[PDB]
Amino acid sequence: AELNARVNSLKRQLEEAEARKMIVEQDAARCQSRLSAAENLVNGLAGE
Amino acid sequence: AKQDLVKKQNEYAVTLDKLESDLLQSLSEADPATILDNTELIQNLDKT
Amino acid sequence: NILAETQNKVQGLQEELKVKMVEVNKQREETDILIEKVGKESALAEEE
Repeated sequence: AELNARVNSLKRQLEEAEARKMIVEQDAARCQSRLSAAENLVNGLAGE
Repeated sequence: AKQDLVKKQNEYAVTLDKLESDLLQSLSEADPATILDNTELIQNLDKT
Repeated sequence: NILAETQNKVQGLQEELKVKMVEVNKQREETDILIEKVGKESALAEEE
């Protein structure tokens, strides 16, 4: 029973970690898209 | 073909001078954080 | 001159975005490795 309770707590922690990773990954993807747009704008400004 | 080209060169010269004048006023009016996400400015740089 | 100032601001924003991508991506990779290790431990603990 103690082992099962510890396993359940570990599983809840893992689910929380996965949610944090997912949101963190989406934030990173948004940041990458913003960086690419900024790079394109910088290239255009340099050409001008 | 020559006459059409000469009329096209005149047309293109008027369009280019409009684009340059549109860019200078659009950059000044737009904020530094808005310029990076502004769609009009990214489109304008490609057209030029 | 106006275009150069806008370009410098864009370059600074792009550099900060790239630094964030390098940092967020590195953090995500570390979190994924930790999650995989936790999953292997849970799989072993569950069998026991």
